[PDB]
Amino acid sequence: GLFGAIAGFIENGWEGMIDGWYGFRHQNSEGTGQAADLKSTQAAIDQINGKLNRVIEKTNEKFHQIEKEFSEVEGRIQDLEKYVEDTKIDLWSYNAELLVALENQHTIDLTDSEMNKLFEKTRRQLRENAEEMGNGCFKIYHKCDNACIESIRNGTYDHDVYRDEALNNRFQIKG
Amino acid sequence: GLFGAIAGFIENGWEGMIDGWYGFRHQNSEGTGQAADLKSTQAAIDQINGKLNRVIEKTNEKFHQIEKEFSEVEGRIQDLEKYVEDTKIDLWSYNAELLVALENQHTIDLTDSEMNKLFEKTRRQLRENAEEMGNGCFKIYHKCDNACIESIRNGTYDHDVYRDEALNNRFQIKG
Amino acid sequence: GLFGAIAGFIENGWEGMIDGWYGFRHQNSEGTGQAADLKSTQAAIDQINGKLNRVIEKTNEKFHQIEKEFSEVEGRIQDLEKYVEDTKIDLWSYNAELLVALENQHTIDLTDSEMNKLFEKTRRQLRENAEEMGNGCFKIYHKCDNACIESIRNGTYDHDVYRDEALNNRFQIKG
Amino acid sequence: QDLPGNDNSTATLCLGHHAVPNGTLVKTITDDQIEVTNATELVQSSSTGKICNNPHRILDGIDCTLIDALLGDPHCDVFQNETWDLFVERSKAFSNCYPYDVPDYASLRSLVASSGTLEFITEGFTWTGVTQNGGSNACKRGPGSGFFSRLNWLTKSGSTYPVLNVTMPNNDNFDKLYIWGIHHPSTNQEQTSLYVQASGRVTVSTRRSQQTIIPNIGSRPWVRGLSSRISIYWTIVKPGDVLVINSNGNLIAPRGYFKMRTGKSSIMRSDAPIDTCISECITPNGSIPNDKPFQNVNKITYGACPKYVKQNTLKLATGMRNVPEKQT
Amino acid sequence: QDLPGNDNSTATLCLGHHAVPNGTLVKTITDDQIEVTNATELVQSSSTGKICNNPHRILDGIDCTLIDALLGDPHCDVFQNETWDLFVERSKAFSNCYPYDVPDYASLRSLVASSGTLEFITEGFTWTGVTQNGGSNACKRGPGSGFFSRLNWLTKSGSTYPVLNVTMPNNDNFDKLYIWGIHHPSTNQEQTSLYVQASGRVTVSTRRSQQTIIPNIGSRPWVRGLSSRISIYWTIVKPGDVLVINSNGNLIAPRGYFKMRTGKSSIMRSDAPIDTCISECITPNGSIPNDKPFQNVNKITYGACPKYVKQNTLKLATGMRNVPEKQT
Amino acid sequence: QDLPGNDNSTATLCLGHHAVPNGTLVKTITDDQIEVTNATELVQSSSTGKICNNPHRILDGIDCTLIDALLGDPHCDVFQNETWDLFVERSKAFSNCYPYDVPDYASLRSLVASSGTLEFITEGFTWTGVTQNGGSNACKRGPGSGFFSRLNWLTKSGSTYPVLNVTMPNNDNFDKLYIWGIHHPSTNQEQTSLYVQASGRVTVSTRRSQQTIIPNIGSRPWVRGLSSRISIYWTIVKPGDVLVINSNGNLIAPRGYFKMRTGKSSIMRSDAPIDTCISECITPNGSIPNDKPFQNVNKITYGACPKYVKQNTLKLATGMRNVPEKQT
Ligand SMILES: CC(=O)N[C@H]1[C@H]([C@H](O)[C@H](O)CO)O[C@@](O[C@H]2[C@@H](O)[C@@H](CO)O[C@@H](O[C@H]3[C@H](O)[C@@H](O)[C@H](O)O[C@@H]3CO)[C@@H]2O)(C(=O)O)C[C@@H]1O
Ligand SMILES: CC(=O)N[C@H]1[C@H]([C@H](O)[C@H](O)CO)O[C@@](O[C@H]2[C@@H](O)[C@@H](CO)O[C@@H](O[C@H]3[C@H](O)[C@@H](O)[C@H](O)O[C@@H]3CO)[C@@H]2O)(C(=O)O)C[C@@H]1O
Ligand SMILES: CC(=O)N[C@H]1[C@H]([C@H](O)[C@H](O)CO)O[C@@](O[C@H]2[C@@H](O)[C@@H](CO)O[C@@H](O[C@H]3[C@H](O)[C@@H](O)[C@H](O)O[C@@H]3CO)[C@@H]2O)(C(=O)O)C[C@@H]1O
Ligand SMILES: CC(=O)N[C@H]1[C@H]([C@H](O)[C@H](O)CO)O[C@@](O[C@H]2[C@@H](O)[C@@H](CO)O[C@@H](O[C@H]3[C@H](O)[C@@H](O)[C@H](O)O[C@@H]3CO)[C@@H]2O)(C(=O)O)C[C@@H]1O
Ligand SMILES: CC(=O)N[C@H]1[C@H]([C@H](O)[C@H](O)CO)O[C@@](O[C@H]2[C@@H](O)[C@@H](CO)O[C@@H](O[C@H]3[C@H](O)[C@@H](O)[C@H](O)O[C@@H]3CO)[C@@H]2O)(C(=O)O)C[C@@H]1O
Ligand SMILES: CC(=O)N[C@H]1[C@H]([C@H](O)[C@H](O)CO)O[C@@](O[C@H]2[C@@H](O)[C@@H](CO)O[C@@H](O[C@H]3[C@H](O)[C@@H](O)[C@H](O)O[C@@H]3CO)[C@@H]2O)(C(=O)O)C[C@@H]1O
Ligand SMILES: *[C@@H]1O[C@H](CO)[C@@H](O[C@@H]2O[C@H](CO)[C@@H](O[C@@H]3O[C@H](CO)[C@@H](O)[C@H](O)[C@@H]3O)[C@H](O)[C@H]2NC(C)=O)[C@H](O)[C@H]1NC(C)=O
Ligand SMILES: *[C@@H]1O[C@H](CO)[C@@H](O[C@@H]2O[C@H](CO)[C@@H](O[C@@H]3O[C@H](CO)[C@@H](O)[C@H](O)[C@@H]3O)[C@H](O)[C@H]2NC(C)=O)[C@H](O)[C@H]1NC(C)=O
Ligand SMILES: *[C@@H]1O[C@H](CO)[C@@H](O[C@@H]2O[C@H](CO)[C@@H](O[C@@H]3O[C@H](CO)[C@@H](O)[C@H](O)[C@@H]3O)[C@H](O)[C@H]2NC(C)=O)[C@H](O)[C@H]1NC(C)=O
Ligand SMILES: *[C@@H]1O[C@H](CO)[C@@H](O)[C@H](O)[C@H]1NC(C)=O
Ligand SMILES: *[C@@H]1O[C@H](CO)[C@@H](O)[C@H](O)[C@H]1NC(C)=O
Ligand SMILES: *[C@@H]1O[C@H](CO)[C@@H](O)[C@H](O)[C@H]1NC(C)=O
Ligand SMILES: *[C@@H]1O[C@H](CO)[C@@H](O)[C@H](O)[C@H]1NC(C)=O
Ligand SMILES: *[C@@H]1O[C@H](CO)[C@@H](O)[C@H](O)[C@H]1NC(C)=O
Ligand SMILES: *[C@@H]1O[C@H](CO)[C@@H](O)[C@H](O)[C@H]1NC(C)=O
Ligand SMILES: *[C@@H]1O[C@H](CO)[C@@H](O)[C@H](O)[C@H]1NC(C)=O
Ligand SMILES: *[C@@H]1O[C@H](CO)[C@@H](O)[C@H](O)[C@H]1NC(C)=O
Ligand SMILES: *[C@@H]1O[C@H](CO)[C@@H](O)[C@H](O)[C@H]1NC(C)=O
Ligand SMILES: *[C@@H]1O[C@H](CO)[C@@H](O)[C@H](O)[C@H]1NC(C)=O
Ligand SMILES: *[C@@H]1O[C@H](CO)[C@@H](O)[C@H](O)[C@H]1NC(C)=O
Repeated sequence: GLFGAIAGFIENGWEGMIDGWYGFRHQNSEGTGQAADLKSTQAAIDQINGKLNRVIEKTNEKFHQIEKEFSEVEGRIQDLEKYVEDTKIDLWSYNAELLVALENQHTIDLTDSEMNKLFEKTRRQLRENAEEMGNGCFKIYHKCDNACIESIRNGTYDHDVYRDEALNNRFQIKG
Repeated sequence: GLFGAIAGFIENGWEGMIDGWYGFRHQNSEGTGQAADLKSTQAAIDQINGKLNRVIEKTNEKFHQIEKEFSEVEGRIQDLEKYVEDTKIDLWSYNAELLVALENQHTIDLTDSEMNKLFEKTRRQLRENAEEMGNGCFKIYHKCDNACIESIRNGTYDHDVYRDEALNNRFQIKG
Repeated sequence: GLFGAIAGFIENGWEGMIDGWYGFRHQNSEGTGQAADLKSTQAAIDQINGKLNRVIEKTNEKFHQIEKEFSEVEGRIQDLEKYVEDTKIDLWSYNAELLVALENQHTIDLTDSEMNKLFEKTRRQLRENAEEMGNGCFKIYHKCDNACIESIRNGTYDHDVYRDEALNNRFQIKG
Repeated sequence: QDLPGNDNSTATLCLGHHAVPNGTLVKTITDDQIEVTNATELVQSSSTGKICNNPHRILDGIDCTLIDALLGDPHCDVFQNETWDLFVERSKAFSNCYPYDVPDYASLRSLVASSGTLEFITEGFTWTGVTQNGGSNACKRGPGSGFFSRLNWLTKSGSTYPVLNVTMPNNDNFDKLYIWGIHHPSTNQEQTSLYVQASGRVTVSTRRSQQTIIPNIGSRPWVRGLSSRISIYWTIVKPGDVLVINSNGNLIAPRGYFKMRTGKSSIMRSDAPIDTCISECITPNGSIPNDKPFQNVNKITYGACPKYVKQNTLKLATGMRNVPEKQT
Repeated sequence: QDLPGNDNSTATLCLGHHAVPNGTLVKTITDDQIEVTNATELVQSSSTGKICNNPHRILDGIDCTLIDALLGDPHCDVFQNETWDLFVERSKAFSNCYPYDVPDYASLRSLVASSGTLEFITEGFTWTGVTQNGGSNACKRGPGSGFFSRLNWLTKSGSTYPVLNVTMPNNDNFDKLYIWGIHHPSTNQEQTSLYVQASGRVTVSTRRSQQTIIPNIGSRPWVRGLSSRISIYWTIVKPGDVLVINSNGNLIAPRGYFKMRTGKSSIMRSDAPIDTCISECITPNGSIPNDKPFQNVNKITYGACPKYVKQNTLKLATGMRNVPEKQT
Repeated sequence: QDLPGNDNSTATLCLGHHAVPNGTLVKTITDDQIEVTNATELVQSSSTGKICNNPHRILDGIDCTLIDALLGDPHCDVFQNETWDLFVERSKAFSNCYPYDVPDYASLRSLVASSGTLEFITEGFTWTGVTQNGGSNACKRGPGSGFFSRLNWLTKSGSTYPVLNVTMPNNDNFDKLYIWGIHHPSTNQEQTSLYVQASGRVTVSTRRSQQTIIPNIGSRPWVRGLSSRISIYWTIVKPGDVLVINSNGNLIAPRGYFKMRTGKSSIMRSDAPIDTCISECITPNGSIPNDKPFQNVNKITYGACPKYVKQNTLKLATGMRNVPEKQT
């Protein structure tokens, strides 16, 4: 949508991920692993539910109204009774049709947003120690065991601890 | 608009570009050149047309309705016939005026988005070999002939092929 | 909101800042200081005022209308007079409630946008001489006195002037 | 730091989002079928088919319409002094007493319908000089001839129908609804046989208003053996006002007043079954749940109901775009 | 990998977007003139000035209004049994037969207008004891005096106007519309010359209803030589019901029934030319194209038309912001 | 290049945004209380309690309703030929002349209300054979018996009430509104004492229409000593048309015409004080400022007013989210 992460730079979703809406897959010293991110999953869910509750906020109640069905033909007054109701129905139908259209558009952009925000958040954390491979995967340039991967995920990763190892691996090489 | 590329970090448009909506201009070892990007141009056009068709989706038809013009003065019932229509017209006029306002705001943000997405996409591709001069132009730090510029444009640019040349040019220098 | 700067990567606002809406706080070898950015402050204010004026654009005037209060019980025609007005009020109340809801959502995203755009603008300017600490603060890697901080703020900072000092401080170190 | 930290390996971390094999298409500002992870339906489009008898007071009219219940057609005597939040009128209802017509039937039905009560008070009208309690074989009450329970057909006594001039003060603190009528004879002979004068006249008035109706002699279609008709009229008398009924023939006199109230009561024509279940929204197709914001069951509703909409389905996306990883 | 790249140069790649010299201003949530690359108009604001005669059946009323066509004013005899999707009534239409008034003209015009047919069936009413086919010099049919083709003016026979009491059963499976009337004489002398009784009375009824009208003697303004008037009334008889016409003077009798239908027909007052072209939307200003969503031509419309709006222009941006490079 | 000389150091630059200690909660698409830096109220919810007498012409009816002012009840003689943008009717208004009723009071009040003028022109009607200027003790004009200033009660002269047949041509280029009426006697003896004929009749007509009303004898409730009533009727005569009044008894004759206009005038029932201040929007609760887009003061309004809404508060955020340093 607006941010270009979902159905954008992240090529596709993972049907495999069943424990949350956004998350990580790694490949490190002990192998490969997946894990849902629960903060962005909750952020997306809370917003969509907020949106959802506002739309289910109170049906107004109506009691005695006008007649809306007639068996004889009466002319002027009955023509107006029918017209008031038909122009009421068309106005409410328009409102329903535009309401879900705006809402839907916003939900796709909102979730695109959260994906991209998680990406940015992980980028910022990794600092000079990783490079964006451009498909939503960071190449981390230093030995990163499973506890290292877990510190990136739970947000305690200290970049300094690996900055020299990473900068050597990343730049120095032979050019 | 929301992303700050159009009429933002990209100082202005190019009246010169007549073959698409977004695109590249470059200067390299072999001379200078311009070229529209057709994927982002199509993305922006398809969205705007989708938007456009939904707005032209079926005029509802109406046959016998109420009278809306009168030559004599009748009082109570005619006062209501006139009031039902006038409050109908004001409600539909409001809807038209808010509909184009929302739509228009969204179109300027949507196209701002696509520009910025193309920028991001090119950034990601160039990897460690270029630097953002901050005006929507990347300074590429290695010899890049016309076929090199073409591979960035058509998305096949292999950054590795030039990473050492680029990293030398970019960092080493004298500090 | 959509960009994740306000109430996002920037942990909170500064009640201390009273001279504008967005701005800078710095710590260098001469001291510390704060200063509002007036371009982004004006951008945010102008948009919100534009939005505001369109909503206060002309009350339409109405003169003779229908009766909306009755003391005797009349049946069919009075039931319709009451129904036309009640369905009018509900339609206008719906419009007001959706209008402020859309508007408000947009205002929080629009201001989130401006914050993030100021951040991006400063990032682009600093080039290879600073690193994003991930909380909206750049670590500048070179001696930056108060006139240096002022040139970043007023947009005249020449990165080249400090590129070698910065690149040495930033990379070389011991890895 | 350490000493020569030499283990030059790398790691890869990829961010992503879920996808479901199934997915649901929803409409958007820019596309009208875009597939999302999940959506929810906002249009309620199906009734239970039964009118739940709770929380509102539903009064099933069975084979009486509300006006026959009001007038007191013999077969509707069940309904006297009854009350309701919603009177349900059935397609099968039938009238079976003296042929009558009501000039603004539509307003009288409305008026009573939303008052919500048929509570009748009898008042001591004194008709001097005429015969009371007239009835007819078309309005059989049991074995005998009868008439509407709430109306009183006056005819001549001996050889005279005097000019009736009665009054009934509204001394209470509420409005009083009076239902009265006039009898249109089939023949001039009938007019004189019953009311002596060859032209009746009924004038009912208060301080604020007056109605004078004059009968209309002539044959109408045989309805339950009769070509005559009576037409029904109504007068509301406000507190402190006074009713004066003045007639010189053909009057169908009131027996007292229905008391009017102000509430949430209304009437609904429906042949749906009433059932014991609790439901706030009633539609002539049966009750429907007001959990969704819009409904497509019926434009006629009573109670806390969703807004009727022309559309039968409107799905609100509740999840991200679905970009599957195959689709299995 | 590769060998010494002796020269080590740089390149510049810049991204950008188009701009047009011209551009169009559009309204926004935050600005009300922002210039964009391109926009499209959503308000249709101009008619062709001609009513296209396709796809709907347009019936040009020429100098007849629909009620005169219905009653059968001589000069409107062209329209008998005609049909339409849209009857167009012209400002120039004129009546030119016996002076009449129609108590609820507005509903009778509506009623007929949306039925969409003037198909008349003649039925065998038998008036015994009166003279039929009365006409007048104000309703000239050819050289002679005449009257509305669909009505039948009865007067006395010799020295008597008996009490007419006729019946006509609706045995078909459709509704039958009957148009009848009453003649109001100018003088009491006129009343007796034509109908003998000094006070007429017309009662038309079915099982469901009745109307009794009594004439009103007195001079009105001279209209085509006459101070008298006839007033028009209508009765619909449903399948299985029965019409009973009972009168004792002043009746203008029906000659049969117009048959009613249910369709998309309506009436429109317009002096726009009809032309041969196909257009779904008709406005009294002429047909307009329903390609745009909203229109500002006229609030009166028939067919698939854009929603009328107060605004005369609403531009939907279809392109990005226009940020050109030159000066102004 | 630039030569550092000696210092080796770093700086920190942080970007941020303001926050306020206080803050205001606003509704959103996704949350319904989110706190923002600042908001503004869009619902005007309070009146000044006084109707400003500027810029519209407010006419305070004091203790006259507009129909009594029109008819010319003695105590309303203040209002003759008066004009208004808004006639304010007070709860205290009372009638104090001959008991009258107006069949479509509601339309006559509307009709006059929006014409905005009570300018009366007297025309030379010549009633030959009847007594003019009748009045009553229930409509005291000063010490004497009187009647409505704009109506003329005719009674017999000597022993005859002839058949009145008068005409008044509309020769001017504007519509003329005529207010006339009929007197309903309490007794047949009264009918003959005043109008000789035992049954009156009033027929008022133009080329386009006619009304015939026949009186209705009978007792109504004593109102200012009387059981009789007069009912008010109105006829508009268009340019080039002609009024013909024809009666044979019980006519309350017009004395000329009110002239009608077309404007922005209307009527409002309110007991709010009029005051000297300028305000475009009037509500029966007093004037309200139309600076905000919506109002919750009253659904009845006159002038440039905000749209009435059910909500009493709707705040539009005018600032960013409030994320304070300590708490809120
Ligand atoms: C949806 C619909 O059917 N609307 C009808 C209504 C309903 O039938 C009615 O409201 C049910 O309560 O009837 C309307 O017509 C009535 C009207 O013609 C009056 C006379 O003016 O008569 C009613 O029928 C009577 C009949 O005349 C009596 O002899 C009999 O004793 O009772 C009958 C009713 O049960 C007509 O129904 C209406 O005005 O309300 C026409 C609507 O189109
Ligand atoms: C927009 C508009 O002009 N509305 C008028 C209509 C139209 O003129 C009419 O619908 C065209 O079909 O007329 C309304 O008034 C009619 C009403 O006064 C009746 C009598 O109650 O008479 C009509 O004129 C007759 C005239 O009386 C006959 O003598 C003559 O033979 O034919 C004339 C019609 O052609 C009035 O037009 C209406 O109620 O429909 C008033 C609307 O304001
Ligand atoms: C909100 C409201 O009160 N609506 C009433 C109105 C208003 O009272 C009226 O518009 C004020 O101008 O009155 C309505 O009823 C009137 C109606 O019954 C007619 C007769 O058909 O009489 C009016 O009262 C008269 C009374 O009959 C006269 O004897 C007396 O000289 O003057 C009185 C008026 O001042 C009733 O008010 C109406 O139809 O307009 C009923 C609304 O519910
Ligand atoms: C208070 C009272 O008078 N009750 C009478 C009624 C009324 O006289 C009658 O409703 C006035 O409209 O009449 C009752 O007898 C009538 C009944 O037998 C019917 C059945 O058809 O016929 C009436 O006489 C008819 C006669 O049968 C027809 O053939 C003829 O063409 O016309 C006559 C018109 O009067 C009877 O009067 C009744 O039960 O309705 C007896 C009540 O006690
Ligand atoms: C069935 C029938 O009676 N046809 C007559 C009609 C009717 O008698 C008449 O329409 C009833 O309203 O009258 C016809 O003659 C009338 C015609 O000559 C007009 C022309 O003005 O005058 C009528 O008499 C007038 C008289 O001319 C006036 O000066 C006088 O003041 O009043 C008289 C009122 O009766 C003629 O009756 C006709 O053509 O309309 C002849 C039809 O055959
Ligand atoms: C033009 C004219 O006739 N003015 C008379 C009126 C009218 O005669 C009267 O309004 C017709 O409705 O009558 C005036 O006197 C009446 C007045 O004294 C009232 C007071 O109650 O009484 C009327 O007679 C009553 C009588 O008082 C009752 O007890 C009895 O039951 O009925 C009688 C019915 O006529 C007086 O006629 C008047 O002031 O209104 C005198 C006017 O000059
Ligand atoms: C005026 O004309 C009408 C219509 O012609 C006459 O109505 C008809 O009157 C007869 C005799 O009363 C009715 O007959 C009875 O009908 C029932 C049902 O069919 C049947 O059981 C009886 O044995 C008898 O046939 C007839 O139904 C009735 N028809 C209609 C449509 O109402 C009326 O009598 C005439 N009146 C006068 C005074 O001339
Ligand atoms: C009742 O009063 C009305 C109005 O005064 C009388 O109407 C007028 O009657 C005369 C004679 O019939 C009409 O004369 C006609 O004038 C036309 C030209 O406009 C002429 O061509 C005819 O030959 C005829 O002479 C006059 O037009 C008519 N005016 C109006 C406004 O209707 C009516 O005659 C009186 N009736 C009685 C019984 O007193
Ligand atoms: C028809 O019946 C009505 C109601 O019974 C009669 O009305 C009443 O008539 C009397 C005598 O005219 C009225 O009395 C007067 O009342 C005033 C006020 O108290 C008083 O000042 C007089 O001295 C006298 O007592 C009474 O108010 C009136 N009541 C009503 C409700 O209108 C009417 O008179 C009867 N008419 C005939 C011809 O029988
Ligand atoms: C983050 O992960 C590391 C490795 O599992 C662990 O030591 C640390 O405590 C974790 N912190 C949190 C907040 O989970
Ligand atoms: C991209 O450009 C290079 C140079 O023109 C060419 O060899 C390559 O095949 C192009 N790829 C595509 C998909 O156009
Ligand atoms: C920016 O700041 C520097 C240091 O104060 C100053 O020399 C320069 O002129 C400033 N430029 C502007 C446009 O304020
Ligand atoms: C789809 O959305 C609705 C509303 O949020 C929710 O009740 C439902 O459980 C969702 N489906 C799944 C599989 O989460
Ligand atoms: C509800 O009832 C109406 C009329 O009885 C019928 O046409 C409609 O289709 C029904 N809809 C549903 C959902 O039952
Ligand atoms: C402007 O937009 C409309 C609708 O998308 C399109 O038909 C028209 O061709 C556009 N103009 C140009 C120059 O592309
Ligand atoms: C009108 O149509 C009917 C029905 O077919 C027909 O019998 C009648 O004679 C037609 N009359 C004319 C004048 O066309
Ligand atoms: C259409 O017709 C109406 C009334 O005939 C006129 O006032 C209006 O201005 C016309 N508008 C157009 C676009 O023709
Ligand atoms: C809050 O917003 C309104 C409208 O923009 C403005 O008048 C008001 O001054 C604002 N409050 C502050 C403290 O800026
Ligand atoms: C009312 O205005 C008319 C028209 O100028 C005038 O002739 C008439 O005498 C005025 N009457 C009063 C009482 O002001
Ligand atoms: C305005 O007046 C109405 C009726 O007089 C009253 O119910 C309402 O509450 C009042 N509201 C205000 C804001 O004065």
